[PDB]
Amino acid sequence: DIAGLTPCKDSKQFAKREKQSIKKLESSLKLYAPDSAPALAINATIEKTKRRFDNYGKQGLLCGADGLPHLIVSGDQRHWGEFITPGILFLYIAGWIGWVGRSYLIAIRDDKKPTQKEIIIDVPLATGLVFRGFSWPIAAYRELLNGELVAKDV
Amino acid sequence: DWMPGQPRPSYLDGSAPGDFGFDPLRLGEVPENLERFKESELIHCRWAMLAVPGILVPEALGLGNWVKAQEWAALPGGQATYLGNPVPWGTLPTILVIEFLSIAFVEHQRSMEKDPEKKKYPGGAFDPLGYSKDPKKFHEYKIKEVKNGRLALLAFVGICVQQSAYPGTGPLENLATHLADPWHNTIGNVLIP
Amino acid sequence: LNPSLVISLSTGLSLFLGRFVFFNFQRENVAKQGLPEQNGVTHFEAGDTRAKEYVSLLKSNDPVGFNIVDVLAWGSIGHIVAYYILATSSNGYDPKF
Amino acid sequence: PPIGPKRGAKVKILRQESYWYKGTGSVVAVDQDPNTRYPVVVRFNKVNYANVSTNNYALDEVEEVK
Amino acid sequence: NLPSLFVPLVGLLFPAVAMASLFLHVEKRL
Amino acid sequence: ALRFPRFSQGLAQDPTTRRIWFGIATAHDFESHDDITEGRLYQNIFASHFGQLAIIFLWTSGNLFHVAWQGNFEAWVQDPLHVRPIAHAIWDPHFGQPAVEAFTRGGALGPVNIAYSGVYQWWYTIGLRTNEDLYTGAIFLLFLSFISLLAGWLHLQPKWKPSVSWFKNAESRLNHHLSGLFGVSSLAWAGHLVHVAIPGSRGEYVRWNNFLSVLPHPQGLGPLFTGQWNLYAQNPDSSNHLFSTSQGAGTAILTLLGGFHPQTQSLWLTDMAHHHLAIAILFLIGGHMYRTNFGIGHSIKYILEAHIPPGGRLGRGHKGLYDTINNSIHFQLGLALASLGVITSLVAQHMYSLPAYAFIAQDFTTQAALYTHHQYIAGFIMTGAFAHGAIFFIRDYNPEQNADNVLARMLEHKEAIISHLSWASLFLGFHTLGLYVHNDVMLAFGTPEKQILIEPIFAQWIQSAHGKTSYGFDVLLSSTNSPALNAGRSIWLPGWLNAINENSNSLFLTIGPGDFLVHHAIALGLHTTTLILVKGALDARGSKLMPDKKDFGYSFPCDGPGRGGTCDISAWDAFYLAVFWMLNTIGWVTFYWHWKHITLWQGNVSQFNESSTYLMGWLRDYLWLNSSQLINGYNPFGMNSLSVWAWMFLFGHLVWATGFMFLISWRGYWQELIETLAWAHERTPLANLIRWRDKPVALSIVQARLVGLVHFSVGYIFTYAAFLIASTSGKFG
Amino acid sequence: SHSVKIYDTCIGCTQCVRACPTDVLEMIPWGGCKAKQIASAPRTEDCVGCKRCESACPTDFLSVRVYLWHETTRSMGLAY
Amino acid sequence: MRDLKTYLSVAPVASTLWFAALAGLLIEINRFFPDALTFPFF
Ligand code: CLA
Ligand code: CLA
Ligand code: CLA
Ligand code: CLA
Ligand code: CLA
Ligand SMILES: CC1=C(/C=C/C(C)=C/C=CC(/C)=C/C=C\C=C(C)/C=C/C=C(C)/C=C/C2=C(C)CCCC2(C)C)C(C)(C)CCC1
Ligand code: SF4
Ligand SMILES: [Ca+2]
Repeated sequence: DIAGLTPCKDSKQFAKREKQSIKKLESSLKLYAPDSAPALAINATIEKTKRRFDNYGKQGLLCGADGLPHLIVSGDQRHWGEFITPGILFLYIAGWIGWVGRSYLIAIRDDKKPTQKEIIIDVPLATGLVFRGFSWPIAAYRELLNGELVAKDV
Repeated sequence: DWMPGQPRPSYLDGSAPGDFGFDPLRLGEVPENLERFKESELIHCRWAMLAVPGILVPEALGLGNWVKAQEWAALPGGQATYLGNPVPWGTLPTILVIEFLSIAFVEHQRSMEKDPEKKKYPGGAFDPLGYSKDPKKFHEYKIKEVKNGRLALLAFVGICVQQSAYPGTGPLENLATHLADPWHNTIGNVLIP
Repeated sequence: LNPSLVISLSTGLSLFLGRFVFFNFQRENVAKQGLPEQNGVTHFEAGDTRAKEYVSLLKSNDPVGFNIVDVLAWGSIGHIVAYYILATSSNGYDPKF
Repeated sequence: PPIGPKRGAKVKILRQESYWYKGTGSVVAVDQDPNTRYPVVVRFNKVNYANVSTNNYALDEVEEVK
Repeated sequence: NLPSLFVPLVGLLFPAVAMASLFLHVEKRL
Repeated sequence: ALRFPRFSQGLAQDPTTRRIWFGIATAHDFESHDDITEGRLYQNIFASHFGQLAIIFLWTSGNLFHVAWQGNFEAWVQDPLHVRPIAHAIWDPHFGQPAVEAFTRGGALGPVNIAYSGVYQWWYTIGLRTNEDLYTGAIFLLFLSFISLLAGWLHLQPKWKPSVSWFKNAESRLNHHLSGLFGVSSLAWAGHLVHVAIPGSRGEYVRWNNFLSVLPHPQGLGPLFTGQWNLYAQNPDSSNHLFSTSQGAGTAILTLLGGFHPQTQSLWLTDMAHHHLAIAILFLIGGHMYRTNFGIGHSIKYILEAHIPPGGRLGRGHKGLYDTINNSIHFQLGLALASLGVITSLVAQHMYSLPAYAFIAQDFTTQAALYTHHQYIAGFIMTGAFAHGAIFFIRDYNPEQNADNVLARMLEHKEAIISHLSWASLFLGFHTLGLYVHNDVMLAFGTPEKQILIEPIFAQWIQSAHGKTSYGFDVLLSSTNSPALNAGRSIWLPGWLNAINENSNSLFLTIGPGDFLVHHAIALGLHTTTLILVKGALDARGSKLMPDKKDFGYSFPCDGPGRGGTCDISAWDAFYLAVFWMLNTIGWVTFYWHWKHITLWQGNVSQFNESSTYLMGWLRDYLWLNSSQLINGYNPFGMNSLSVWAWMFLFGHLVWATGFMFLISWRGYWQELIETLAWAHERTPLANLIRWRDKPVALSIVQARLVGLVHFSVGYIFTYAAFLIASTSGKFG
Repeated sequence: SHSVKIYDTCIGCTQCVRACPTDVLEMIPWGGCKAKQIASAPRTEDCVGCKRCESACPTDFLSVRVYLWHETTRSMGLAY
Repeated sequence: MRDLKTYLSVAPVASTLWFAALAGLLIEINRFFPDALTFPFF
């Protein structure tokens, strides 16, 4: 496929890793009784291993010669779930955190002792501001156009 | 006004030929730059008003497009062909040295003379019929020239971009492709391949 | 194909341009450029004994001032262009359309 | 006549070696006694690196900003 | 044979003379 | 004056041992010495340059002498791939008999060291064939070192010392350096290649006795004055050609093949001769740019004055930069060190990928040693470039003469530059470490499939752009339709495409996710080391904490415990902190290079591609595994020739750890300890008859940082050099 | 010996003289500030360079400045 | 009571409660959706 890689559903090394991993867990399983609690734990880990390998091969992950999923972050639309889509999700969360904390610092900057509300959190004020990050890309963008995001001459 | 509702820039009064108030990046902020740009614009306008006819007229005849009419020089023994006849000086080194000497001389004459309105509208020997006789029709023709030139410049951009969207084509050949089916052979197919 | 032909034509045209065409622009640009100077004063005045320009060699009975150095500059242009033309004609290099 | 700015007005500190350089503070007292090269007394919101919140400045060292 | 003469001459005699002479110059007074 | 040091009265009047140390550490700082002038400054610099040139010539002269005396050069020419070159002979009276036995190798009579600098391949490729040739070159360089000292002494007496105006003649100096020093030297080197090296590479021994009789080309010189230069490229050597022989030899002297000589795996000697000739004549024409005594040329001042963008986004542009640099020797040295460090790393990256010396690509120990050497050299040079940039800002920068130009504007927004350098270092550090830890935890829990292995697809796309097929991205040179491919098929592309896709050499090696992670660690190292040096250089004249730092100089201990504490606040301390990051960065660079090659030379690139994605693989499959033969250089059962590295290996561990003492423990503890020792000596009988003439004191705070850094760096370099060479030469592959 | 300088930004709080451990600073009469007194360093031959005076200056920026210079027996704090 | 609530709002206690709730949430997310190198919902 891309960069000489082969999809994990086609790679033999990928399937050999799944085999050897499951057979290694089965080798640990023979030591215990079929009704034992370690047996149900190892069986659950085996089922969890099958689920993991199957999910990786199903969602179009590319594999190298090592049989391990390689990620393609160039922006190719076949693999946006590998970086761009989770990255946009992160930037939404990160902007939320920064915008809410910024709203908090602005609200307490006019207090008599602003340091008091920085080492002892005003939870009521925080709880009222935590949901402004939901619309942070909008409130930030408007503050960009209105000259409210950046302090003048610093 | 090029955009009703938008306030005009401070230095664009509306007196200059073609002054519709277009300078979003404020490139003509400096009068030295603005006057130099007023000269350079007419030069591009006039080169385009000579290019577009020369680009599409030989295509209407048996000669190919302007991109293939400049192709003999790629191969070693090239031979130019004006009107289907192999001209004797068709070799690339001949035309290259000829164009260098002549074009450099004439275009450098424009550099050595700074008025700087002679750099824009010289005249004299370049106005034998004397259309600059009346300073009102002469300025009206200034408006006619800058609009004709901007039209030819936009057409030259179209020819080049169409040549990119269809490598090895003609502008009128692209026009015929659009005439065959205007609703299925539009830029949308090269905008959305 | 002839070295004397290419060299004479290239050097002749180079000297011709530098004397009759590209002369006033070169002199007005070298006048507004000026002599290189250290600490707001020329290299020679600052105390460099060997930085005095040789106005005797720049003396020329030519009506416009074409001296030996102008011949050397535009002649070097002509010979470099000449040998470039000659070397580009003999290699037989050809791209592929 | 009261030399210098009025008391309480915001002042932009122009002393380059000050902890509050290019920042802003508030005036406390303007010493009208001449021969005093630094009459303007300014109090600041944030302490400096010496935990000091007030300093004296010259007249050409403070600019009145609203 | 030459190493048997120059190796001690640069690893023993030379540092001896160098360190002693530098000691005298560094500790000298005027 | 009155005593050592004669250039500093305040040091001479020191009653303590500090007088000696600071006298040594400040011998070359000419600007701080008593009664210094601009004339004496430039003149001492001029003579020091001559002394350095004499040092370099004498050093190369000695190298030739030992290779010709105790070496293997004559025997090595016959078997380039089966003879271990000899550096010199070993004569240590501390050797036991087995040490003499194990160190006798390379086909010598006594114990010898195997040379790993590559001068054998270098000298064989340029035409040197016998030991007599090396003796001749050594005498010439010994004589050149003599005339270097002669000129250095010459320009120190009156009427030969030049005025400061002569040193400030920048236009004339650039013209001559570009024309003569750069171009004429490259032109003459192309002359040596086409007269001696190329014919020497075809069986013809051309020397000073017979170089006037032989023709470098059958139809020599003639075509050069005609324009039919292509006749010099008609008959190259066959791809089945032996270097010291003539089977497959041709007659061309200037070619553009593009690949390697198949036998030697080095660049085509005709390509190198044509290369030097082309860049030479390009330097020759370029050396006529600036104005001298002939009424033509440019004034570098006027060019800098004219480059000012209207609109004032750069303020007053470059106005005043001419005198700013022409009066500051620290500015000039900063630019020199910056450019030299860049091209030094350029040499490192090109000598391993494009070997130019015959039979040097198979000497794997030599390739690893050379690349490591130049990368650490370049790392130090880069730290020095920024160090002298800060020294310029303190000692030479005039703010009024640089008013509102680009240089003063750098200071005007110093916080923006430093904060963003900090953000980039934080971003790179957070994520690169995080990904490495994630993969480490995955492989700990036995789930390799959960690693985050990002494909370095942008550099892979560039390698495909150069014609590499391993990734198949079908771009230019890798796609049959691109004009970049069609225009070059006639010339360099055959040999170039033949070499890039050969799986033996290191011309654009295959890269994977492991290479993606290491390159981001490299970006972290470059960004943070740049951050340290830039923050120190911009905050060198002052900070909010110390607004008058420029008055205290470049190197001072601190400003006291007041205002919260001001330890390591000078720009010298910024340099001192950046050298640790430089060593760490070059460490990452060289760990990367050596592991990829030592797995390539072993034919096991899969171990690197699978283990370089997690740091436990670097500790286990690189350092621990390759240290086997090294640490067994001497064991309770005997020793071999690798014992000298096992010893130096531990030696480097000692010096490095000794530096921690100077860097962790600070002065006041040792001063009080020395006081308790001075009392002990004065109260001890017999010994109190001996009196110290310099008062014992603890090392200065700045001296401690320097001594600790030097121990750290020496241990760093020696530990890695010992491991590098022992792990590579122990296998030789 | 180390150099010590007093700048006219001094307010005359006499704190540098109290913190000095070798009696280098003095308080002389002056007319510039309110306390009618400024500092001076007439005995820098005894100055050790501890910068204990700078740690006590309330002026921004400092009015006492200790520029460490040529070391002597007195400036190095040697009792031997 | 008001003093007790003021203590619970101090930086370490608020950090522990906030990070404990955050740790538990991410644990349950990786419990109902283990592994996952990608965003599979497209
Ligand atoms: C910088 C070049 C250089 C270097 C690094 C070395 C290094 C070495 N040499 Mg050597 N040597 C050199 C140049 C050099 N030499 C030159 C130019 C000659 C004359 C042709 C010699 C002749 C020579 C002999 C005969 C021998 C060595 C030997 C040795 C080894 C033992 C150390 C020794 O005896 O000191 C070097 C002794 C010398 C006499 C050389 C010094 C004389 C030259 C002209 C240098 C000038 C020295 C000058 C006074 C101070 C220099 C300033 C500074 C750069 C040091 C050692 C590895 C010995 C050996 O083989 O060990 C097994 C030995 O037998 N050397
Ligand atoms: C770098 C140069 C250098 C050289 C050439 C030598 C050479 C030698 N070392 Mg030495 N060493 C050196 C550096 C050097 N070392 C350094 C830097 C250290 C510190 C780590 C040491 C520590 C060291 C130790 C601990 C010992 C040696 C010993 C020896 C001797 C062992 C071989 C032997 O058995 O001979 C012959 C053995 C003899 C006893 C004959 C002695 C040779 C005559 C008496 C020399 C005469 C000296 C002369 C009159 C004055 C010399 C100084 C003068 C130049 C001012 C040998 C001659 C061993 C030794 O000396 O044996 C006791 C030994 O114990 N070395
Ligand atoms: C509201 C909190 C907040 C915000 C909005 C920012 C914003 C910014 N920081 Mg920053 N920072 C913070 C807290 C914050 N920081 C804290 C607490 C520290 C100490 C660890 C730092 C240390 C720091 C450094 C060293 C640097 C920045 C830098 C920057 C700038 C570049 C982005 C970045 O690198 O962030 C990265 C964020 C971090 C490295 C740590 C953030 C920790 C959390 C996520 C933020 C705190 C949230 C707060 C506790 C929530 C309060 C809740 C409230 C409603 C009650 C950016 C404008 C960089 C810069 O200079 O710009 C060029 C830079 O070099 N910050
Ligand atoms: C052509 C390059 C070049 C030149 C001309 C200079 C020139 C200068 N430098 Mg500089 N520098 C450079 C490169 C250069 N540097 C590089 C690459 C670095 C990065 C490492 C530095 C870092 C640097 C610093 C931090 C400082 C200077 C300073 C100076 C000035 C005084 C130097 C002096 O007298 O101290 C004398 C130097 C010595 C006595 C060297 C002793 C220390 C060495 C490294 C120990 C040897 C290592 C080890 C013991 C040997 C190997 C071990 C063994 C077992 C094998 C001087 C004008 C100083 C200055 O004046 O600041 C204003 C200053 O503090 N430089
Ligand atoms: C054509 C005339 C000419 C020539 C040939 C030179 C040559 C030189 N001058 Mg000079 N100079 C000249 C005219 C000239 N100058 C004039 C007219 C003036 C008055 C303005 C000056 C004023 C002047 C000053 C003030 C100084 C010099 C200096 C130097 C020396 C520079 C240091 C050096 O050797 O690096 C060598 C440079 C090269 C070899 C070329 C560049 C190297 C490239 C970048 C990398 C190496 C290439 C290649 C990859 C190497 C392969 C490695 C392999 C061979 C092992 C050098 C030999 C310095 C000096 O005097 O030192 C004593 C110095 O201080 N000159
Ligand atoms: C008398 C007279 C006349 C005439 C004149 C003449 C004719 C002259 C001249 C002249 C000339 C005619 C000159 C020239 C030239 C110059 C120079 C100066 C040169 C050069 C060359 C070079 C520089 C080269 C280089 C090179 C080489 C070396 C090799 C490689 C290649 C090349 C090419 C790069 C007339 C009538 C007109 C007018 C009046 C007077
Ligand atoms: S540095 Fe210490 S000894 Fe010197 S004047 Fe200041 S307080 Fe006194
Ligand atoms: Ca390869």
